[PDB]
Amino acid sequence: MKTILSNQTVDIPENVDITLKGRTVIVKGPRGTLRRDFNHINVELSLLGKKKKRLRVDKWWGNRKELATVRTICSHVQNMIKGVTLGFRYKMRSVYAHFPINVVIQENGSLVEIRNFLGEKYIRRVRMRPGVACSVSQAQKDELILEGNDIELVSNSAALIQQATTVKNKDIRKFLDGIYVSEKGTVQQAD
Amino acid sequence: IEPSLRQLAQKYNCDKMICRKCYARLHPRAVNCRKKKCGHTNNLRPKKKV
Amino acid sequence: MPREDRATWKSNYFLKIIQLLDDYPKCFIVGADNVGSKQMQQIRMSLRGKAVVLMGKNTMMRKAIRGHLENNPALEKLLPHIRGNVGFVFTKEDLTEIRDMLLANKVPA
Amino acid sequence: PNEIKVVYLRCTGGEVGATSALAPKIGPLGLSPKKVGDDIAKATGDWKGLRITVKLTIQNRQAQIEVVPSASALIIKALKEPPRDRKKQKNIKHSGNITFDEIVNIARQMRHRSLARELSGTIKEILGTAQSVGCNVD
RNA sequence: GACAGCAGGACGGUGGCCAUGGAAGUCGGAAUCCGCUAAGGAGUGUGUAACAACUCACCUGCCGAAUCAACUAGCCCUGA
Ligand SMILES: [Mg+2]
Ligand SMILES: [Mg+2]
Repeated sequence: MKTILSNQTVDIPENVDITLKGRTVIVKGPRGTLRRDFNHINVELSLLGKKKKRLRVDKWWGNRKELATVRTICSHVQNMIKGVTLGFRYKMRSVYAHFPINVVIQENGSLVEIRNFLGEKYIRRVRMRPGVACSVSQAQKDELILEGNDIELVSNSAALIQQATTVKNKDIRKFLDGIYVSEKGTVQQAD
Repeated sequence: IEPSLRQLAQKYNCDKMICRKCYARLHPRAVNCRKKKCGHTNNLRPKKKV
Repeated sequence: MPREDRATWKSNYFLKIIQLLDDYPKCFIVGADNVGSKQMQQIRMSLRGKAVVLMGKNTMMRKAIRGHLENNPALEKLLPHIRGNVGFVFTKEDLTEIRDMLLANKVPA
Repeated sequence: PNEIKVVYLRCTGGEVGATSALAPKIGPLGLSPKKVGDDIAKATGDWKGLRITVKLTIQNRQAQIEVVPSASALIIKALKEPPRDRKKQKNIKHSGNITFDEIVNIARQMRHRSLARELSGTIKEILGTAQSVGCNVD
């Protein structure tokens, strides 16, 4: 109905320091820096507060779809602030039947190489994203932990793993085999 | 076979709602097939157990 | 649920709170995390004799005693009031001995 | 020392322990026949039949089958003759009239557990509890 | 002070009753009252063959202003 100035309130904590040059948002923190490009969205961005770092995201007029849009900027800035403080950690227990699944990290944490996968001979070489590391975790049977900063890149990597492990031409209510995302969380605990 | 991991794998591949008209896998809470090929019907059915 | 119905729905709690309004000095602010087991009778039975313990929704009790006050004071049990599961044994007895008996006398005792 | 709490093993109509169960009393404990054959042999003769409490409350190198009941067993106790059936006799319906006082005489050894006052408590609770007795006292 | 979201519970007379194959509300049957209260359904179900945690119904906190249910007709889409 052509509303007016919907506004979302994004708190910023004390450790991170934000800086924007337009609709391009650049965030710095302890665990690296980060940036995104919100160019195609056409929403007023502004920050207020001497060292309190309140951010307001403001869209005027619009439609109902664009009032739906104005919250998505708030949620992505929230996820970037969670990432640049803590970083995201995905814990994946590999669920295997009578056949084991061997998982190695081939080069420098980037490449993941999956083997033996229901007795298939085909070695499955999967290339992860830039800016994310992967490690076989300790003290747990075949748990695989992906750690990174940008949650889109990390979860795209997890989706690439779980769609690399996909059973063809069978029942998928039986043959429940694959590498699935079991837990989403932070790098540094208790935060 | 680890029944908690069975709960996890059935959570990712079993408890979905299937539309009778577009035959697409959706979500356990969803009401409407998101596809254009049927046109957002409210005609669903649960996915069959073993 | 139609306001009062003269039945036991809405304005019977808003008959009991506002008709047990002229018998006391000292709402006591008892609050327990869970009472699902025999803890209900542990609240009432040990404190019987003077057995009260009556308060419904604190959302119901926002403007309740304000609009139906006519008692001037005891509205200084204001916004420190709403928050927390509070049961309100509003009493007429001697001093702190009531709170002393409750300082533990239902959950581990 | 070698003492243990209750297990409430009942739902039987005989005594002694639903069979000759005074032989398997030994097991994963160190108890002995002190109340399986004398106090239950009198307790059946005192409050005969009708599946009361009778729990195992072992105290010192010996059994203790001391009976501590409550309501619905003590209101199934509202009878004056048990002409036994031994099984299956048309599911014998002992819906019997009770006298004017189930209020101070059939409730006083039974109370301290209704969690109310006396007169508005146990008395009114047992009238709602009696689902086999109901023949309208009046 | 709804609406969904986070937090608390989800009893007792009473292992009430049909049974003694379990049933201590959880395959099945009749029924069904009352008390405590903030409210608990003589208990929607999860799951142990059964006992048990557990949830739902029902209830209370933080919350902040619109929310829910049917029905109708314009454009567009499916039907094609
Ligand atoms: Mg086939
Ligand atoms: Mg057309």
